[PDB]
Amino acid sequence: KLEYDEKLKERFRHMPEIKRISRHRHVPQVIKKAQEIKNIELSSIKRREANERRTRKDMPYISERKKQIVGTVHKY
Amino acid sequence: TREEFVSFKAHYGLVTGLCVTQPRFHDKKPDLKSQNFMLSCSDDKTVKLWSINVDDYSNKNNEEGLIRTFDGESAFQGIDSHRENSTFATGGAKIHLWDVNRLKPVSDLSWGADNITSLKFNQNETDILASTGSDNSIVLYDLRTNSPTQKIVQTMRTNAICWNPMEAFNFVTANEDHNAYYYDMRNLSRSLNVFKDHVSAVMDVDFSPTGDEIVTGSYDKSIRIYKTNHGHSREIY
Amino acid sequence: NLRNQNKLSELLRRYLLGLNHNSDSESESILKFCHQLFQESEEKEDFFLVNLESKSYTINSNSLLLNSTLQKFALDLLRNVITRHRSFLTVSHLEGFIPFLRDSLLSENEGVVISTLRILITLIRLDFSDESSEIFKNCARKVLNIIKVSPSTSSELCQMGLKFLSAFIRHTDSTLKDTALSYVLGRVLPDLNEPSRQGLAFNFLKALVSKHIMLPELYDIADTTREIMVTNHSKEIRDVSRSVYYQFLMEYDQSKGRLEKQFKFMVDNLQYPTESGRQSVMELINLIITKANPALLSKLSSSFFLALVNVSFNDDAPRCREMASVLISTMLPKLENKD
Amino acid sequence: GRMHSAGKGISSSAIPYSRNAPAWFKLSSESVIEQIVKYARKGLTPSQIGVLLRDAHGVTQARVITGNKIMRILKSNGLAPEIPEDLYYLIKKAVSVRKHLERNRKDKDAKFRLILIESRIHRLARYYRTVAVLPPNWKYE
Amino acid sequence: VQDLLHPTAASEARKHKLKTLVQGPRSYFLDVKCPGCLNITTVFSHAQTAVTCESCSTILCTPTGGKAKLSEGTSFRRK
Amino acid sequence: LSLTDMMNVIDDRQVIENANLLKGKSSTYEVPLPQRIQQRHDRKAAYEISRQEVSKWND
Amino acid sequence: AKDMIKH
Amino acid sequence: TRSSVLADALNAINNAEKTGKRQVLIRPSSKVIIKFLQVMQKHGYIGEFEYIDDHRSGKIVVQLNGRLNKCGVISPRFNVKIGDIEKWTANLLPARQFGYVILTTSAGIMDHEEARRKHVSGKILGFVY
Amino acid sequence: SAPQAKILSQAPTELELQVAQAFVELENSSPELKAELRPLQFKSIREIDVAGGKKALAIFVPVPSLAGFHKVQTKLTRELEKKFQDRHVIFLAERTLTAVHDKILEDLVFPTEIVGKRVRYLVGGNKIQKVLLDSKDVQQIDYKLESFQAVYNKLTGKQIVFEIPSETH
Ligand SMILES: [Zn+2]
Repeated sequence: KLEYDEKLKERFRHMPEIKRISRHRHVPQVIKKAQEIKNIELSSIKRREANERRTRKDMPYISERKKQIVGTVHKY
Repeated sequence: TREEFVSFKAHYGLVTGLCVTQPRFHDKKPDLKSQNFMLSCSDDKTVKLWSINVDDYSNKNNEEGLIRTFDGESAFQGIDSHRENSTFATGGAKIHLWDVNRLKPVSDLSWGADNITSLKFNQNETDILASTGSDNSIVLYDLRTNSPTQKIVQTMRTNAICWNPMEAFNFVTANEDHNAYYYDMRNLSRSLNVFKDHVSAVMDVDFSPTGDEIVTGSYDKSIRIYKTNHGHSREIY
Repeated sequence: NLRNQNKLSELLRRYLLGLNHNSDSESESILKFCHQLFQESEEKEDFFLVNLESKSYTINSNSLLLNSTLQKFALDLLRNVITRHRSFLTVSHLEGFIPFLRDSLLSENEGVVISTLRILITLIRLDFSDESSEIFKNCARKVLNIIKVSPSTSSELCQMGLKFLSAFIRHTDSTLKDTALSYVLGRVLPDLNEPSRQGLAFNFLKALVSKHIMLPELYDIADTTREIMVTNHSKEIRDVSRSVYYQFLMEYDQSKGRLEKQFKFMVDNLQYPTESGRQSVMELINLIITKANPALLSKLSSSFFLALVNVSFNDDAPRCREMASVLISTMLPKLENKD
Repeated sequence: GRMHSAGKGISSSAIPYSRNAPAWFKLSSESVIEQIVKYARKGLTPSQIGVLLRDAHGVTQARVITGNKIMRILKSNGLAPEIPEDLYYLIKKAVSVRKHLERNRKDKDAKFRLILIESRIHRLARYYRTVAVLPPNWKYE
Repeated sequence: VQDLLHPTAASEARKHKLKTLVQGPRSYFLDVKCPGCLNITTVFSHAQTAVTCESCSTILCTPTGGKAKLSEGTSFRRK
Repeated sequence: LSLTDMMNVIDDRQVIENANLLKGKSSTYEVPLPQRIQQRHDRKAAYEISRQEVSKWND
Repeated sequence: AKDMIKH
Repeated sequence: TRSSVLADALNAINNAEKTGKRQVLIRPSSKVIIKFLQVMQKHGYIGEFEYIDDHRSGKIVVQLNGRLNKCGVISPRFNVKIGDIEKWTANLLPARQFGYVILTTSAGIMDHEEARRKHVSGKILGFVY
Repeated sequence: SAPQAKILSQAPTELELQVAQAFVELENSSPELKAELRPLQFKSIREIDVAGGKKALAIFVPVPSLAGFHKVQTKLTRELEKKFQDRHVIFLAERTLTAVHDKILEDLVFPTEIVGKRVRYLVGGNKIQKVLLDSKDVQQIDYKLESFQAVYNKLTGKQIVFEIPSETH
């Protein structure tokens, strides 16, 4: 039964109703308010960068994975 | 049982590192069945190796307490023990290699004058060591070569490193930019994966012995669990 | 703390220096003293009582530090007396200390072991009984175990073992297995790339060539050291390296194609950019000129001579120009008529 | 941060970290000294000399290029003001507004600005009299 | 998030001059070649005076609110 | 006057082969690099080996 | 190599 | 009314700690602030701290590990006798053994316990706990 | 001109004589640099080791003539390291202790300049002193940073770490 349910939940994970319940957690108030603020910052930063690419000829695209790296000693 | 085998006032200062080891003294085989040893380093510039009595087996029927002490010229900040053998490496102002049967550091490893904040041995390719700096850097070492190998500088400091038990060549880094980064040892230019849920600095990270999950402790008063193949936590504690 | 230990080490070192000039050191009582130092080293009640202390005492242990410190002093004193006064360096006087030497060899701290190696190197010539002779064989085994655990040969303890290992082969009849030497030479080769701290190992390398023991790595030694001659800057390293490589050449067998390549190097190295590097080659060239077979000289007369005048004609360093002119001067009289 | 006003502006110059002359500068220090004296002889204030010396001749700063400030360079060559440049301009601004105030007797706004300027002269006048740059007997108007 | 000790090079360039980890100037010095005589003059980027060729007495730049506008026909290089 | 010009003036072809050590590729050792540069190349050479060793785990 | 020198 | 640089630095550290910031930038610097931070670092109330030279007063950046409850400078810098130290501690601090009073004495700036150990006294600089 | 004329010291050392001979040789070969080289004269030479085993030639100079050297210094350094390879040649003036020390540092770093200075305070109490250099001649200085640390230690008796930001080393 428990193994059956585990496979069952995985199959219907992309569902709306199953998502709403499955991702729902009660975080402390301080951790939340960080997230709403952290979300509003992230949305705007995208919007400014999106507005840049309209008029900037040479803005490369940098993947999120390659963002944190400043450099490596032995290049390859 | 949620009780203490023993309690020691090990150091005058703060305990800045700790690891549990199975020493291999050259002329003596420790009774690991009846004793377990733990190794602690502190900012009092000392490393003290301990012995504890345990009741795991009843094939016998003491000497519990401090066993040996290594003196250091500088403050220590991180310690970890080679799995296959007894040798262990301590990280302070310089990252040192020690041997349980030698009071002075057996060999010196160091990229440069920058100090080392934390370190962690590999769990499968036991000869490879990773370390973290105060210059926002990650170094990689190879004991078979007895030298550093690669250095990478990040936008912010990294506090802990853990090696994937199932994939010898992977490690995750707890970072101070609210993130944990999953790296490939052979190509550090690009990170395999990035975990982004946390809202304060991440302080430690660990791999499930199954290799399929990582937990990250944060300064935000929370514990998060991630899957190795997805970029967000499946739980918050 | 460690700093005070260094300070205590300095003070203890000075006392030894004074003991050397002390007339007592010539007396036999000092051995009895050193032997003395050697053996010297090896609830319901509380429910009523009122306790008002808030700080716990930290577990600590320094008694081991005392014993090692006293042992280091005793060994350090013992070596000084025997070196300075020969008569105390006799079998009879030092029998009582052999069991202590074996203990110290297994002693944890390497500083005391280093002293144990130093004193042992003194006694390798000295005859000993059956039970007092095994220590030399056993110590030979241990130093290999020292080279084992050590990640790098460039450690104070490691060099002293090679020094003992060299002296072991040079003097004692029994000799180690070739496989062990091969590994030791293998470990020496990479660390040899930093000759500045490898000074002792060269003597051990000098020991093998002195006994002409055949190893595969020794050929690889010869090539690396020859580079060290013209590249390393310390004169002391260049001097010792010159002896072993020159010693390696005039004894060990080599194929004729190999011979030309080394002599090909030296003539080429006479054009080395650094003046000292050119200078260091000159002594080697001069050694061949000073002492070599006339037939060997005859094959090489034309080659060396003009490389010499060439530098003598053009050289940024006058001294190398002067030396090259000199070496020609001592060359031509020895040359054959045809040459 | 402004006194006599509520403004909090932070517009200012940023002296570069390096205190050595720029590499690209290739003019003798002595030749510079002859230049400051010429402008001062012509009647330019020390502030004005620096602007010209910076704008059109590549003298980044007097002290870095020559090792010495414009004031002491001038003072060495016999050129120095009667009264410090800072106090000098403040006096004129007090003089000018008075002249206008003489003609327009209803300009109550100007009357106030004179009090602020007048108060500012005293505070600066106090300082120079304290350091003995100005003689103690000196008094404003 | 930013590491105040080791800020990224791009991030500093975005900040105000006085708000950088170590304050510095953002101006620079130019070589402007006089059209009339072809002689070169050093002109501060933010010059406050109408710099003129000494040999030509020809206007090279004109003061503005910020950067000095270089007169037309005047070829220049950064020095 | 390079060394080659001198062995050219001989114009004998029997003394030249006697000067066997003098013909061939230059074997003078290059000047050693500064230490920090040398170790950096050692570190790179060390990094490559570590990659090759852990690649065995890839399968 | 560790084994050879051991013997 | 402006405040002393030491006071401003200590207020900045307090606020940065309580807000949850992991590193605080202090300007201007001084020898006194450096000695104060050295004492705090020895007792573990902060982590590393780094000093940037700007050809001005200079700047400092302090990493915070969260173990700092509060710091403060005490004025007027009244003198204290050695035997008096205990009394002052019991007044300025929460409990008998919690916290360290910092004193400027003939041998430099140091916490009160080291002042007892060396038998030296002087004026008081401030308190940490 | 004789080498002794170049040498201000009354009793010239052999190394002083050799470097002065190199000077006068560059003078003779120099068609117009001679005009600048003749007034230039150095007080002394010292030869100091570096960790890597290489060596440094610290030329002690008078300050007003240190300026003149700086005007021509780069070419002199180049031909001198030609005449004396295996040497890092550096011109230092002979001359509060903080002032003179940072002037010595400025002399050492020349032709490059110091971007900044940092001092790190570890937890144990140690202090790591570091000097940030610009990347104008990053390759040349990177070939000599160890020598700069060795020289500054030898003269001023301080341990310093030369680092070049904008590059990972
Ligand atoms: Zn013109």
